Amino acid sequence: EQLANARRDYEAEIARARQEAAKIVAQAQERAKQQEAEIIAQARREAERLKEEAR
Amino acid sequence: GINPTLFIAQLINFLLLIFILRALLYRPVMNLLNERTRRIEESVRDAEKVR
Repeated sequence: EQLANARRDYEAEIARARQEAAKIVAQAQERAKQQEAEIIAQARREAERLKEEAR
Repeated sequence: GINPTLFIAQLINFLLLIFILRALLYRPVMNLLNERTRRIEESVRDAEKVR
């Protein structure tokens, strides 16, 4: 059983590597969107405060 | 003192039984071969599966 299913285990390992190859990109893209939104919002609030202070 | 025919009768029957057992020994030989082949296959399969 183990020797016969070792081929299936190797195929499943390759499939898991392939699945992780895209999940790594997707999670990083989600974090990118979150961080960019946070930075943009903070700097826009800073810009509004700077406009008032400059007035 | 000793029966000449008794010795021949014992010898022929013993030779026939030994000849049958030699053929029958291939059956015990195959049983022992299966018993040893279980461990023979395991000795390679365990390491191969671990690697």
